Amino acid sequence: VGSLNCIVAVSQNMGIGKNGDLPWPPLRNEFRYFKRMTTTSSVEGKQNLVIMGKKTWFSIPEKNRPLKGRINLVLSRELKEPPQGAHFLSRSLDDALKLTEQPELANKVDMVWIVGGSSVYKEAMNHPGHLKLFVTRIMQDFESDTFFPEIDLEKYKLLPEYPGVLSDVQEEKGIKYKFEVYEKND
Ligand SMILES: NC(=O)C1=CN([C@@H]2O[C@H](COP(=O)(O)OP(=O)(O)OC[C@H]3O[C@@H](n4cnc5c(N)ncnc54)[C@@H](OP(=O)(O)O)[C@@H]3O)[C@@H](O)[C@H]2O)C=CC1
Ligand SMILES: Nc1nc(N)c2cc(CNc3cc(Cl)ccc3Cl)cnc2n1
Repeated sequence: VGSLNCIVAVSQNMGIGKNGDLPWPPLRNEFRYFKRMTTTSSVEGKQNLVIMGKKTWFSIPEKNRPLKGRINLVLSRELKEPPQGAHFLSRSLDDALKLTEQPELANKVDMVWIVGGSSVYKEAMNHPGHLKLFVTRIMQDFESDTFFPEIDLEKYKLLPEYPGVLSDVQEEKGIKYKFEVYEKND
């Protein structure tokens, strides 16, 4: 199995969600970036795995579910089987990560992408090990009810460049944003 990664878009006030929707209006090229990054597998004959909480799964329009080209795993201790259209269900992140080492998945998964929400990010980010954060910085405040956890810059280094990631300021719908990559290894 390849790298472990979080990817998020987050406003200045650390906001990632409001009422099961994004706090800002649709940013089309930001969506394209999310798709490109989670879908592109560096290893032939493999797909990337996406891991997400139950509320993140249901936040995705039904037509966009499952995230296509990727293996879709949902985290839930209430659900007794994967949601309609999902591929796998786990009861914890450790369980999810453990499953990728099983007969069924060992050979099939390239990179793993944690794509939400708050508590799954939090746990991933404070788990020892080699981890990257792909963070799109939406450079305005937006009313939110769900937030990205604190990024501890003593551990997470902001990378000065990354292949495939634009370094300059982007702008869609009057909303400025920029792509960042962080890395820890501990
Ligand atoms: N801006 C961005 O990049 C992103 C924004 N979002 C947004 O955030 C919101 C959804 O996020 P959030 O509310 O944080 O919810 P989550 O997607 O994390 O879902 C939380 C639920 O998933 C289960 N769960 C979460 N973590 C675990 C775990 N470790 N083990 C087992 N089950 C777990 C739940 O189910 P149960 O009660 O069934 O056990 C728990 O109640 C929406 O607004 C969405 O639009 C989401 C991703 C990215
Ligand atoms: N950078 C970044 N990181 C994430 N985790 C994101 C996650 C989402 C999830 N939402 C969503 C997904 C699909 Cl495919 C279609 C419609 C919606 Cl609303 C949206 N944008 C994201 N951007």
